[PDB]
Amino acid sequence: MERKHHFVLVHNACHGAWIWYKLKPLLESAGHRVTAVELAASGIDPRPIQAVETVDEYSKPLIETLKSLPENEEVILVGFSFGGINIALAADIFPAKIKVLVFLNAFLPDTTHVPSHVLDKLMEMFGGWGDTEFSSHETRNGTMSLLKMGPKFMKARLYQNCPIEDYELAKMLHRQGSFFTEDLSKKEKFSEEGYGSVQRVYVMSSEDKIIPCDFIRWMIDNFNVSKVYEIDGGDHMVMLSKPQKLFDSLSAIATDYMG
Amino acid sequence: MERKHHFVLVHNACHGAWIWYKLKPLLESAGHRVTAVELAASGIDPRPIQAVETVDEYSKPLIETLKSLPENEEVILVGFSFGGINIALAADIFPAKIKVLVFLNAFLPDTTHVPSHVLDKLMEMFGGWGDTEFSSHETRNGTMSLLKMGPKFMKARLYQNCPIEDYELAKMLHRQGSFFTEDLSKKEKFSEEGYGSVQRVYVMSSEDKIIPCDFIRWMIDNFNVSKVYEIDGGDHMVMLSKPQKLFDSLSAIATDYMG
Ligand SMILES: N#C[C@H](O)c1ccccc1
Ligand SMILES: N#C[C@H](O)c1ccccc1
Ligand SMILES: O=Cc1ccccc1
Repeated sequence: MERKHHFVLVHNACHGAWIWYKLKPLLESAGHRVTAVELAASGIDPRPIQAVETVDEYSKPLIETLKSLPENEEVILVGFSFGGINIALAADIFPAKIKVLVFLNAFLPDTTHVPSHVLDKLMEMFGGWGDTEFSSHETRNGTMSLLKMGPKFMKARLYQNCPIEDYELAKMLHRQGSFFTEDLSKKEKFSEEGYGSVQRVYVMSSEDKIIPCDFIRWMIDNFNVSKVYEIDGGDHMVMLSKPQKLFDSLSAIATDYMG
Repeated sequence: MERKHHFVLVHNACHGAWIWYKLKPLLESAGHRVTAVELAASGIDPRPIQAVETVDEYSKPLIETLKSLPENEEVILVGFSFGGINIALAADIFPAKIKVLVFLNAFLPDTTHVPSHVLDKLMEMFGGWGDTEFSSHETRNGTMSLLKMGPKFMKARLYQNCPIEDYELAKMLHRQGSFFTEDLSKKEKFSEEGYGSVQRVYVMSSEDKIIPCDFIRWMIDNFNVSKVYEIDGGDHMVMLSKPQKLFDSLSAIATDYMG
């Protein structure tokens, strides 16, 4: 038969590995292996976000997973939202362990501006945070900006096409997090030899109210991808609102990287 | 249109508030109110179980939920598995805040033997722990026994009638826990004037492979209930395998304590 892949799934800020609970079994039933990474201070990780002061600390469970893969094994690496930044850091360290990067309703950084550039661009134009709570934590690495989503903001901007059950689950599991924008703006730019040499594709939702089309076309313009895929009717949490259609996009990506 | 009630939902050891993610919108969409408590060192709670040495510290978030209710409000308090022990401790403190106790596939303690008695009896009787990992932690006041479920034991004994998604979700969220057996052996008997005075019913799953049919009959013989309800086809995690039939049971119980 056709050969399968190992997908490594990377969640977004304020969430954890649990968001993949629908997608993981569809991928395994089709014969693939799946590793749902849990980032620092996310999900049931024992650290509060105040103890994770840098984006390198945040990403470390991703680096470790790639480090421990046996030699010559390559993965399909999927990053969701802020997970786009994580997957790019990983790519600049272990480029040869990644078959293709999958930017899913994700931030897509480039190899020319500071790594915060696409975050900073969006933050300027963003619109309405609603009942979200902002705060600060002072560290030996400077001031960290934290946020915790409000439930009305979740309902209107992230979960608007999701079953009520998934909305209620997200309320019981989401945590205070950070986009690490200060730390990212001080970081060495992503390299051309690393991150820049890896294959990459972009999967977008049509009804994402966080990352508008508008903005995606701009990120892709600054930094091209091989291919773009579209999930009709998906909200931002597309693995919860349309998991079957996300499965179909990921199979088709798998089939293009058989070689 | 009848009186609606307020349901306080209390999860089992090694799990969290998340388990109620299907049941909560069923109850709310029929007019009821629902608070799903998260216990110490459970779900996304920032503490490890090592730091919660006693079943009073473990139960504190439940106790704070009842204390914050307005004057004269009463709840239907639902306690799943080890949550049966939690709801008993609460009923000994605030008997007048509880319309009825609902022991759902739960440990039902009595007012004659020490509070650890139904737990010690099950532990002598159960032969299918599987890949579950047991350990000790030494506190300033004695040994604290701990456990962490293994995935094969989860699938065989707790989740065997659940959709594969819900078993994947549990594997991403379950944590090391404790039954506090040593602490409960040292604790004073539950009282007649408090816990004993409160109305109680038992709701049981017809295919529970962890709390078997016979053990239930034994527990109810040490300590009578007003009424027993059965859910046909339920596994132990019946709010995940048969949420609509668990909804039907809890509406029937709300109809008997209408007022
Ligand atoms: N990264 C990421 C998430 O999609 C996210 C989390 C909180 C607020 C906006 C967006
Ligand atoms: N309490 C409780 C849970 O149902 C439970 C947790 C771990 C192992 C067996 C049973
Ligand atoms: O505004 C920045 C931003 C970053 C991540 C998710 C949503 C917004």
